[PDB]
Amino acid sequence: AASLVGELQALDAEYQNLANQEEARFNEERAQADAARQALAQNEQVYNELSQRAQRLQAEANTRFYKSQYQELASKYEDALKKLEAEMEQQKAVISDFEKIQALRAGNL
Repeated sequence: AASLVGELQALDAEYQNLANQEEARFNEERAQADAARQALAQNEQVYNELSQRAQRLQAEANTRFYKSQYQELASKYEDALKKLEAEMEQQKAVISDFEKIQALRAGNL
């Protein structure tokens, strides 16, 4: 009886602490998704600009005296655009994961 009462109060302390940690962790993940959204919007513009640049370099490389170097620079841009793309995919998964838990939470009530 007296033990049961202490058990209940302990379980309530556990409940409260768990709810607070779940909530703090959700807010932390929200802050990371918000940061991913901004970084991704900025990477998408860099990608577009750089992709166009790289495409022009490789195309026009023949009207250039420094042909070898224009072909080289275009190739280096392509490599870097592959990495940029990889980074954007990760940002997208961070955002996607957050939207998924956000939706699961909204369905709780």
